[PDB]
Amino acid sequence: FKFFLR
Amino acid sequence: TVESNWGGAILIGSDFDTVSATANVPSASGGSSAAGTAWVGIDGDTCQTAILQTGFDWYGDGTYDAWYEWYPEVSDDFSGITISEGDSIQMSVTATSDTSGSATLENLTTGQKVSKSFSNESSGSLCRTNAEFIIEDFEECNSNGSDCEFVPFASFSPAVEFTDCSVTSDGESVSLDDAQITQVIINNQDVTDCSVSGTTVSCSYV
Repeated sequence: FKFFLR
Repeated sequence: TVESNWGGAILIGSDFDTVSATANVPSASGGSSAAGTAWVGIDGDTCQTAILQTGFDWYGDGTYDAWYEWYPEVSDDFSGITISEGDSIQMSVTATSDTSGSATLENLTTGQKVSKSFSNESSGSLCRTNAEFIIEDFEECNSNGSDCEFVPFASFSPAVEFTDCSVTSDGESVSLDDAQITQVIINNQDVTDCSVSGTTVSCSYV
């Protein structure tokens, strides 16, 4: 599953 | 490993309402699992409780995906659109409150356009203190959001460029000149060379 946090 | 996973322009302010830009789809290599992505969003840097964002990603196996996400919820891929090397993608998000908004992805090459709205999002609340144009080494986890791994960062080309970059804080355009610049850094080495000039944020693989 893809998760975009810096 | 990955010390800095964001590359691009980050504006630190308040009451951000809209972020938009157009970007080109590059080619990628590095292996089937290598990847990278380009997107626009609000929050995620100094504000860690949420992110309103949308963009497209690329994999070393030649595949692509257009997507949207309201971090901390898992992202989701759009169904009515295709992403191909060379395409030009208009992307934009709009925050209407700390828990509501929308995202739009428009393929200017194929004329296809998809959209998603968010309301009373409980997962997390936006602070609306960050606005950005990013090239990211993202992660893959299980449904939950644990057991995560940063994906191998795919080399890409040509340079991905965000054009006609637009940000608004309460309806007023904001200057891309105050934006901070970050680079994707892996093993203490830059793997991107991002820069701002005018209304264009440009990032090439290093």
